Amino acid sequence: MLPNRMALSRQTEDQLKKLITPNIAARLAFFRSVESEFRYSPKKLDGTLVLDKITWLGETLQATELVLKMLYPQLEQKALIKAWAAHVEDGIAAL
Amino acid sequence: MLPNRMALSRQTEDQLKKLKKYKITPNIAARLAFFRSVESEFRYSPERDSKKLDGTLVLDKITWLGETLQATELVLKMLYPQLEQKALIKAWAAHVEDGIAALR
Amino acid sequence: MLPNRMALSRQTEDQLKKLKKYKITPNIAARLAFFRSVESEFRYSPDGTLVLDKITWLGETLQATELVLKMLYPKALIKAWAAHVEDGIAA
Amino acid sequence: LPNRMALSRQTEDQLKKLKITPNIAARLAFFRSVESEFRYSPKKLDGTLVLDKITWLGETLQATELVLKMLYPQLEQKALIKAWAAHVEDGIAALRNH
Repeated sequence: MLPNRMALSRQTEDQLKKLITPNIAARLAFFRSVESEFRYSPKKLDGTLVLDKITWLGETLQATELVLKMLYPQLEQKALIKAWAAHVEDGIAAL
Repeated sequence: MLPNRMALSRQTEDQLKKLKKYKITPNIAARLAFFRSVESEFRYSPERDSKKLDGTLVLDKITWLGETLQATELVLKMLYPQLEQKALIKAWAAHVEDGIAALR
Repeated sequence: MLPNRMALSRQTEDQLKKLKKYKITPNIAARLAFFRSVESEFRYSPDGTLVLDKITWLGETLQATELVLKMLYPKALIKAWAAHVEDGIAA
Repeated sequence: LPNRMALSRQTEDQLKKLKITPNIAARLAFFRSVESEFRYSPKKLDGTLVLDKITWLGETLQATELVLKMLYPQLEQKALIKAWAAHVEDGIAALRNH
């Protein structure tokens, strides 16, 4: 499970600036990054855009949490937000 | 998005108890049946497949599905994006019924 | 299970080509549109210039696209992919 | 992603100890394993039963290759058979021991 409300890093939103609504972009960048070889490695998510989990992910909610469960069965919820945001960051970088 | 406590129908939970070997327990039989039905061509029809879930065995979502939980809820979502929780258990129950039929 | 070479319709391709920014290539747009549609509630019910390899269209989304289509529609699959690309590019 | 594949002689012996049909059992065991915490780590596939990829996986084919790609995006087919076989082996072990 991911938290109810979440934000990305200030760099991730800066990368988005360089690159549509941000939440949709966060969905497409997430899946782009996951399908690559990039994986989360243990960070302060100080973005201005804080949104509801439902608002961020939409219908990709189930898929996102499932993939996070698959790729990182070790991580408990606390660092899942970290992994999600790292994939969005890597994903936007790929696009 | 599936409800926390859930049951199958009297017929289905009986069929589930009958699958004994490949040894086999009801909740596990249900997981094997759900996956087996999903990997078939069978798809739930809300009009002609929906039953009343009047089974004796009511359990937690976690208890029923175990490790298959996230994947079960994703499949039920992808195949049936129209249905809310109410008819979602019915969609799950239909695959369990179809699958257990297929497994014996 | 999808054919190695595939093309969309003239209209869908036109809509894809219009989606240029937020530096976008049509096939990338097709990956975005398929997923925007699939993530929605839209389901398929039964002459583009760009005929491309399955790998060119889908890339990393290849196996994901085919599993999704397999789950939703257990060929005429190309018509389903094109219809989802059609639905997604509009939104 | 090879067209033909086999398990190890050992894994086939485990299938025998589990007791319904080998290929479906392999699919159930695989997905049971892959939803757990077990992950493949580099075994020689000397099984008597060599079958088509289609025969083994059936409709689970696309899901199997998707999960394998996701969990091991570095590997080419050669070690992908090994990853699949490890997940099937682990799966049977999990099903045998609840």
